[PDB]
Amino acid sequence: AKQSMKAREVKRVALADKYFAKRAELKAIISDVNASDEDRWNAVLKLQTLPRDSSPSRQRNRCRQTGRPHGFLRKFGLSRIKVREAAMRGEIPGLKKASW
Amino acid sequence: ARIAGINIPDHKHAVIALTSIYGVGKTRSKAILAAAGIAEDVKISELSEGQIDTLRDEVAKFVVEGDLRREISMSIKRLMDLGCYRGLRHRRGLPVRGQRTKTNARTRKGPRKP
Amino acid sequence: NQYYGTGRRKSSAARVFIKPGNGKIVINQRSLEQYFGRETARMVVRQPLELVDMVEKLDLYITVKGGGISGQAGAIRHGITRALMEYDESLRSELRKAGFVTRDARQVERKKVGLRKARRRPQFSKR
Amino acid sequence: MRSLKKGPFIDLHLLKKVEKAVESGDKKPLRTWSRRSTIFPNMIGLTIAVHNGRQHVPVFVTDEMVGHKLGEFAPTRTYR
Amino acid sequence: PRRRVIGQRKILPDPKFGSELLAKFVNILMVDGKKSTAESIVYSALETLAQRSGKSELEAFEVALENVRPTVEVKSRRVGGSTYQVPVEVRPVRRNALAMRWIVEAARKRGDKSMALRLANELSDAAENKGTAVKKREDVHRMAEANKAFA
Amino acid sequence: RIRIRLKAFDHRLIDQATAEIVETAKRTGAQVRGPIPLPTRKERFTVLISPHVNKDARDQYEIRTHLRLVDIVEPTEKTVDALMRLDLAAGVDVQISL
RNA sequence: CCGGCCGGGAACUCAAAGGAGACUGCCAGUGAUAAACUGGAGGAAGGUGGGGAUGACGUCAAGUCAUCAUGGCCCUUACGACCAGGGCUACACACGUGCUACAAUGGCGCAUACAAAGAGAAGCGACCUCGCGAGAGCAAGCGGACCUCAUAAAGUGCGUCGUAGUCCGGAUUGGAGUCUGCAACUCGACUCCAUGAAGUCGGAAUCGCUAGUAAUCGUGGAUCAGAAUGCCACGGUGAAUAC
Ligand SMILES: [Mg+2]
Ligand SMILES: [Mg+2]
Ligand SMILES: [Mg+2]
Ligand SMILES: [Mg+2]
Ligand SMILES: [Mg+2]
Ligand SMILES: [Mg+2]
Ligand SMILES: [Mg+2]
Ligand SMILES: [Mg+2]
Repeated sequence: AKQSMKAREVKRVALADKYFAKRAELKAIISDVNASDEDRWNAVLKLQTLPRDSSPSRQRNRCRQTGRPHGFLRKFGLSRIKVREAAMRGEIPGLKKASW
Repeated sequence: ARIAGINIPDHKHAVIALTSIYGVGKTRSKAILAAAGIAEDVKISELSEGQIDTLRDEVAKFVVEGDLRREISMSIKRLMDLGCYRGLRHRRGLPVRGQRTKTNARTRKGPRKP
Repeated sequence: NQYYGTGRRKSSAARVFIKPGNGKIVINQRSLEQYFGRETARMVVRQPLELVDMVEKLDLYITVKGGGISGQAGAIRHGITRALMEYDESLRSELRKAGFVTRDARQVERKKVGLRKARRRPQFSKR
Repeated sequence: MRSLKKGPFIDLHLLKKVEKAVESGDKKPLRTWSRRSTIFPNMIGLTIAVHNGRQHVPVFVTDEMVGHKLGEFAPTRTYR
Repeated sequence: PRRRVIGQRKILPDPKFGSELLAKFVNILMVDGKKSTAESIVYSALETLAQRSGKSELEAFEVALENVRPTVEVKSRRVGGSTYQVPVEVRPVRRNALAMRWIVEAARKRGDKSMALRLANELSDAAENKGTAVKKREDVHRMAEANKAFA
Repeated sequence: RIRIRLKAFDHRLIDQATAEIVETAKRTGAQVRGPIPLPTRKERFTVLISPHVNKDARDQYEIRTHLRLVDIVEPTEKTVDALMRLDLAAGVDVQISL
């Protein structure tokens, strides 16, 4: 889906494991009741210097086969339509038609 | 009896009689009675003047009818003449908490006029 | 020594043991009067016993799990009739003549996609 | 930053920019695209210009406007 | 319906008197499907009905019902530019379950305080042959005579 | 003293693995507890049927996860040696806790 | 230390594998002696027992070129690509689907019974302490019939409110806050104090429902850093009526 947008997702993935797996102290460690001098004020100020790509806030979590932004399913990683196209054919193991 | 502005309602439970004061609701009315040593079930009519006397001064610790309306009007006037967003919304008589005005907001706009 | 019945009315399964003796009923380590309280829940337990008029003859030990008030109370009425089914044999025809033997299989049904609650459709306006 | 536990917020680019201004006082209006930043009492007497989407409008600072975020004083959508 | 004829369900008797007629009364009076409070009103008004006037509690009910059962009711059929309401006799099974609906509905318009006080007052009124339930019964009877030329 | 719990997407396949494991335990000579069926987990999904509107028409799926447990009690030195990679089945999870 | 708490038992509820069962099978009557129909016994179940999945040839050249692919047509220093801010939330009005109510078969306060299904690893988060509260701190347990979400609510027992725009109603607004999140003004959710609007059963008209159904009360899940009165699913109480 509009290959331009697909390239954004992996650019934001690359900058997500690059920083916010290690540069998380500023938003987690230096946030609580400790030395209350400007070092906390440095932590708040320094967190913006990192690029806009934060870990959770800028991941649309789109489908893996078409890159459809909506209708995502976290378990299968496909949209609501590819799941029925990676179908009842038998691609997905143990997933049959439900009737209770 | 007679409290800061006026306490008309006798024949009502004291905890719910002071709620007729512009600034005393239910959690404060409960607090004031306990602070003054008066229970809640006791009716205001049964209260001898040895009790209401302490009630006319307890309310002086909370801003009430005599000044509360002046502050709120002053509070609104500060935003209205400031020129900020919430002043503009007050100026036009529209919702100020940022909600739908497309269909609802009859309470703020007014009665349905074509 | 003991005789048994299950009862399974509306998602509440019981288990009843019937002991010859006087008339006393203990359910889930509580007395009959205090566990239910509802007049339609402490007579429906009694209904099988009063019909056969034993009432004061049997000592009952009871544990009930799951369900609600009338579901459990109905379940017990089933188990008691099943308990009475065991240690007497000629009583079936009269007991079945007043119910108490049919399981009463009526459960809550699905919600169904497209339906608002379980069978109620949303309001349909043509235009 | 919408909590006392975290502290009042201003952007780094705005924070360093205003510091240079007060070093020389009032000057030409400051053009900024920041609307999410609170207003600090160190820039009272300036005429900073916020960007509402199409143009930069100058907002005059005053002691009263010291707790409101910058974007409050730039109507983003026009009406009648 | 139109194809399948069918019988009626079985009603469990009330826990205090064992009469199915009052077992339906707690069903008609019940709203939101909570028999607990529905039966709480019925016996409360039934008790104060016995002490006020008449004897027993299951007997003062049946005397009251005699003065609200309609013998004949009008069913309307569409013919031409208007409709004619043709009277027809009412079977007994409908008759009982119809009078009770009138009693409850008329006892929801009373000016008394709680439903316990309203229901007993109307029931006592029925045995004395007055009230708003018997007001409807006479009207249904009166309409029959007016349209008995259309029988 | 070691618990073997088996998870699979079909009951017939999970029975093939649990049947040999008691046979191997019987081959150790004695002392098997016998497989016990734990409650089954069922995830139900509801995806839309169309690329577009007609939201009211959907498809409902379900994946089951059948469970077993054998609870080996006596750990012979030949039990541990022989109970590795002898499941003879593909697509069945194995988990052994000491 | 009356807590399944401990030895202990495989009976019981339950878990999940495999079987038995219901077929107009049996009896009477009606029927063209037939198909079948009306009843009777036994049975947990009686006439396709309840529900679900399953949707014939085709109609509307119905919807989707914006899930995806593809015939043509077109832009190709652009109609492609990157970024900051804003809009998708605008409001004299109109329509549709819903939540809350307009109260006494109710409001509030205290105390207390009974569920089912389902979720969890940059996740669910006990315990204890703190804070009036949202929540904060240290922080066990569990990739799970054990650990967490998680105290179910309508109900029941006691007390008060006595028909008032009311101890009903909760919008709107001023102030004070908490949590995610680079960031909460445009435009988040939630908490504390105060204020208390319309509403006292709704014109023509019109919708759903035949049994564990309507009505009524709560819990869960998907999406999801945060953000549903919607969607999907579960159970508790439980009708009236079909001439
Ligand atoms: Mg996101
Ligand atoms: Mg339900
Ligand atoms: Mg689970
Ligand atoms: Mg078929
Ligand atoms: Mg942008
Ligand atoms: Mg929109
Ligand atoms: Mg009014
Ligand atoms: Mg969420």
